[PDB]
Amino acid sequence: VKVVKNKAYFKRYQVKFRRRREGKTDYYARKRLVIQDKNKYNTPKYRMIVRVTNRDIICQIAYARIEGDMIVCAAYAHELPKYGVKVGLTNYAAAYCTGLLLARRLLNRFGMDKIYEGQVEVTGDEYNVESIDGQPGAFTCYLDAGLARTTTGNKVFGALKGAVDGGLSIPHSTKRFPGYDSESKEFNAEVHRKHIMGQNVADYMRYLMEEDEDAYKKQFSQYIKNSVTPDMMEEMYKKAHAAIRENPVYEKKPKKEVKKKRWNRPKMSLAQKKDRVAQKKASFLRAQERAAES
Amino acid sequence: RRPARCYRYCKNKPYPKSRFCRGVPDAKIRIFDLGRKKAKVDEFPLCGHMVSDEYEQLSSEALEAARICANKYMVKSCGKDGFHIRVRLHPFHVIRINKMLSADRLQTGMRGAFGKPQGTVARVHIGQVIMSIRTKLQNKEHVIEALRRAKFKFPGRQKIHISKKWGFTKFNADEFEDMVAEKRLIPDGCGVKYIPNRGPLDKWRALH
Amino acid sequence: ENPMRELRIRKLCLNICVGESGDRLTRAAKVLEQLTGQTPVFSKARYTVRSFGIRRNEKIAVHCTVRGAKAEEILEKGLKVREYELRKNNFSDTGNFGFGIQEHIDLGIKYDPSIGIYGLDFYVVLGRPGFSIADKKRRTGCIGAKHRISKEEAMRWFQQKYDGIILPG
Amino acid sequence: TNTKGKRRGTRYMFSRPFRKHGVVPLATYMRIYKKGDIVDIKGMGTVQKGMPHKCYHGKTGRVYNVTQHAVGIVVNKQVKGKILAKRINVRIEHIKHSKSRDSFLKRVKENDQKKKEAKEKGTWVQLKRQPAPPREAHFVRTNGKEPELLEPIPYEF
Amino acid sequence: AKSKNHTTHNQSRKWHRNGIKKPRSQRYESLKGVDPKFLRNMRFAKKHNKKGLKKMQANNAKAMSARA
RNA sequence: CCGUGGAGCAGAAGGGCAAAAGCUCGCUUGAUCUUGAUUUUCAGUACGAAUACAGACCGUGAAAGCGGGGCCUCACGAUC
RNA sequence: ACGCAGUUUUAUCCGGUAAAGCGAAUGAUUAGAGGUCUUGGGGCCGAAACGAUCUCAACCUAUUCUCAAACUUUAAAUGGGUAAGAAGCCCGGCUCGCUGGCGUGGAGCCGGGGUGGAAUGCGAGUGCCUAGUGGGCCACUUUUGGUAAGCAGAACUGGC
RNA sequence: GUCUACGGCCAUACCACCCUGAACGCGCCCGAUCUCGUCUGAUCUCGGAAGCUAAGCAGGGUCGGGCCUGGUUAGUACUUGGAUGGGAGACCGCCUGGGAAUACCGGGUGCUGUAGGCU
Ligand SMILES: [Mg+2]
Ligand SMILES: [Mg+2]
Ligand SMILES: [Mg+2]
Ligand SMILES: [Mg+2]
Ligand SMILES: [Mg+2]
Ligand SMILES: [Mg+2]
Ligand SMILES: [Mg+2]
Ligand SMILES: [Mg+2]
Ligand SMILES: [Mg+2]
Ligand SMILES: [Mg+2]
Ligand SMILES: [Mg+2]
Ligand SMILES: [Mg+2]
Ligand SMILES: [Mg+2]
Ligand SMILES: [Mg+2]
Ligand SMILES: [Mg+2]
Ligand SMILES: [Mg+2]
Ligand SMILES: [Mg+2]
Ligand SMILES: [Mg+2]
Ligand SMILES: [Mg+2]
Ligand SMILES: [Mg+2]
Ligand SMILES: [Mg+2]
Ligand SMILES: [Mg+2]
Repeated sequence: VKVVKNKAYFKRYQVKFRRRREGKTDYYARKRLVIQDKNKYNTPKYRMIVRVTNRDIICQIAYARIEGDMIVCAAYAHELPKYGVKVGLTNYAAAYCTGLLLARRLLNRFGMDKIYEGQVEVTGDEYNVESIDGQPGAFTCYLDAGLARTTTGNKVFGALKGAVDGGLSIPHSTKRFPGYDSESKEFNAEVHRKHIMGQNVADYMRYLMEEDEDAYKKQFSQYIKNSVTPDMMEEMYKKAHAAIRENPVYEKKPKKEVKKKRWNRPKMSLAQKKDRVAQKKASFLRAQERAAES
Repeated sequence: RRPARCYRYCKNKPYPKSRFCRGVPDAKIRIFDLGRKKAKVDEFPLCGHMVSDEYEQLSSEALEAARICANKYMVKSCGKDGFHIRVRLHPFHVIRINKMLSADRLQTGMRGAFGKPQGTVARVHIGQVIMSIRTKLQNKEHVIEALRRAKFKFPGRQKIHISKKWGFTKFNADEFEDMVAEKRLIPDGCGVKYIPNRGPLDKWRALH
Repeated sequence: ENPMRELRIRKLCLNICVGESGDRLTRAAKVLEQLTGQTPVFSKARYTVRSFGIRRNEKIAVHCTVRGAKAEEILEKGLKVREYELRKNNFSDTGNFGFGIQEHIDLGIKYDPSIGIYGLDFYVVLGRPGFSIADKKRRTGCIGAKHRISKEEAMRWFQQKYDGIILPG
Repeated sequence: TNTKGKRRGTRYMFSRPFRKHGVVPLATYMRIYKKGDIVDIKGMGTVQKGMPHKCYHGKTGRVYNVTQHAVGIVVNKQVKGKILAKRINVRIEHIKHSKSRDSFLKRVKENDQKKKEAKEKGTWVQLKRQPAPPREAHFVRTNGKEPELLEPIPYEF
Repeated sequence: AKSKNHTTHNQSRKWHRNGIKKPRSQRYESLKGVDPKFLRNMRFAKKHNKKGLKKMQANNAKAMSARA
């Protein structure tokens, strides 16, 4: 009596798209990130995909082909305890750290480590990579922020700054890095340098240790249950960038079987389904006979 | 009212009462069922229907006269509510009239010659049923005589068939009582609802 | 014996529909400012009418959304005024309700002769943890069937907390 | 008097057919168009910038020019008393390859491999395409059962 | 004063007298209308072909003649 | 809460569009200068409209790009 | 053997008409059955009461009969374009201010290597000058206006 | 036998409801001092990790609705070409070739690429 339900709605319904129903892309920006202009005919346009997830950030470089996307090089946030970043897996320091790791790993795969050193002393400047004549050209790549909103302080820009100091020629404007004053249009390099080296959580740990030890034992428990103190953080990432820039080689795991198959129910067959139907017939007929009499 | 000899064989494209006509008067017929409208299915076993042989047009006034003649012969023959008659064919084509003397030469010639809408006719394909009368088994001669008396009042030549199907439905009269008695066909007023067995099981559980 | 599935006050909606714009509307916004401790947000009309005198893009009403501690406090004041007695048809079928009050100084704020007396509409939605899927940008899905709130669950929660009276008449 | 402007006979032709409305899939974009390819032209109503015309729908031509995000085609169009090779500039969204030329390139590569193996081993492989020959004198089987007898059926209505 | 306005009768039989042949299409098609950036490339490409293509191609012709 | 266009896109209809071509907001003048090619009407002349480029100087965006008027099909005019 | 074709085949695309469809969107439209939310309206228990009940309409559910030049999921036959090789393959190298992780891509140029690549028929290509013509009609089939015409107006092919 | 990130085909992969999910992983979740943005830390942004698979998600099921495919429909409706064929006309039958759709009935209900990880 309420509405007219829905019957031809299904017969006329278009699905949106496979990635769009899950909600992971938009295609209105992918149709301008992916597609290479036809004057170059083969030379792919490299996308730096940086995805923020709870407990883990993902830095990948991919490109596009008609069979699918081909990922050249990938670096993940949980690899950093092998490099000496024990905890802090999703901070802005881990963003800069993973970008630096990804740039060093790509340049180590292509063999262009010794040239294009980029930046060693972390300053947070507008350091754009110049190509060197008489040498192979610099790797050029373009960001994908994804569905996440580009706001000053989004750590996809921290991953960008990590890759840029690693030595990837990525075009960027400075006004979305954190520490940028929004009213007065100047940019401060020292604030962004402090934010890369991670003295924000240093100040917030000192703030919690002054104000309330209840919250300091509420969060930061994994910090104190291995070790974190602010001077050790500010020297820790300083150690960690050199530890990455000396050995980015990534030692692949042995994977292996050593496992017992069996987790998930397979598809039951036609005859078994039809005999389920037959038992559902026979039991209801038996009930109709018996309980109506008794 | 122009003679129906000229408004005959389907020459022009179908021109329905629609968004573009906007000035066609009402059709002549308005009701379509005359007998026991609320008759259930087993109350009338057989049906005789009227098959067109030619490809032509039929006018709404002709349908109006024919259903009245068949109705009158039925209610004089086998009593009120001893029949259920249905005109299966509806008029939707709209014919045009370009009328003149609007007696002198001096109005216009054939200059503006898209005619005004005259009225409504019904288009017929060969082998399409005009009327269907569902009655008892005893009323077989009365159906034949009634559709004979309507045959003179339609134009052209068309024949009269006595159906193999039970009721107005599309199922065989031989298979019908043998198959409604147990399983599939549930009666629904004058109609008959078919059931497949590829439904949810709630239909079969609500049955039996 | 149920894992982390708790009915909690998701947000609390506060509405004042003044018939006109200007002075009385501004004083109504001042009322909601004194209740919430935050500035209200205005409303308007897509189409006017001229029968009761509203025009297009006239600032007709004010409202506010209050979340958390102040929300449960102002809900406490509302049930304190209406004596915990809410009728059954005050609940919607989808699990949320609204009850409303007149005489805005029943809640416990000093009256000024400058402002006046307004009729204040309270609307409560109910929330379980997990409802914040449908609002966020990136991954959005249907909420599901067993997780959503029913008429019965809402009225039993209002029987449990605040000791409400249900009034089936 | 037929109001001779662009795109007038196209209530159906530039339409996206059914259960395919929406964004353009990207495999149409990510294809390689070299000078000398053979392409089909098909209208897409979703991209309204560079639709060719209503004349060139379905016509199959040769590629001769490539720009940033379009392509120039040469298409044999018939006008009044003679056919002409015109030069159109069409965006990429309306274009796909003809599979005919790729099938012919597979024919050519099979012919070259058979030619090399034939010159190797002295075999005469007959690498032309022969059209459908008449049926050879085969030999049917009627074991066990007499042939089924068919007759025309009596009329009923 | 009325005349037959437009028709296309007796037109195909006129068109197929001399024959509706194709537009010839000779080798090395006309190169106008192509991308000016590509054309600016190909002109310097051709003249520097004819400039520097003497010595190393003569060496490679001698080398391929020595091989075969 | 449901809601595959049942709305809106200035207008006559048709086509197309749903993290959009719709609504709101922030910046803005690419509605700028210039040579050509091509389509459309077609005699394979023109005006008009349009397509794809090229070179400046810019706007925007983090960036990829987008933009040289209106989401597309009409909105306009030789010699002297 | 060059080349060509009012032709067929072999592939490969394109269309939205004939037909069909409405229990698929839009538009019209016939009739029955089921259901109890919503009223207004009739009747009844009654001081009155969504106090209870019967009825009506509307509504919804599955059905049913008929349709569409300015509707359509589907979708013919006839038809339109392209391809069926030396201007093509394959190898090797040079040049580029274009492109750019890369001696990378793409074009051009050079040298080398192997023509037997559907059926059928035929000689083709090309230039100049220019007469007459710019009042048409009929026939099969498809079709628009009209009651219709030896009427007016179109399409394909032939004829006069 | 699986998931994550990016995808290609764009419903065989949707929608409704009910079951099950060990390890990683995605999440849900706990808070606003910095970067950020709102009436509102609900959304967006940011430091985490006490809990939780209840939900999303992933697998399975529904004589499920829809989709795809295959029979029946049906050599039927139509149709290239032809006849000094029938017929008053309407149209219909034949030779030549090609050949469709709904109700009806049966079957299925994702396949994959690149990089990474758990049994
Ligand atoms: Mg975006
Ligand atoms: Mg008379
Ligand atoms: Mg003339
Ligand atoms: Mg929703
Ligand atoms: Mg429209
Ligand atoms: Mg947008
Ligand atoms: Mg430019
Ligand atoms: Mg048409
Ligand atoms: Mg038809
Ligand atoms: Mg002369
Ligand atoms: Mg002349
Ligand atoms: Mg003359
Ligand atoms: Mg015929
Ligand atoms: Mg004539
Ligand atoms: Mg005449
Ligand atoms: Mg704050
Ligand atoms: Mg702020
Ligand atoms: Mg929160
Ligand atoms: Mg879950
Ligand atoms: Mg569960
Ligand atoms: Mg099914
Ligand atoms: Mg499933």
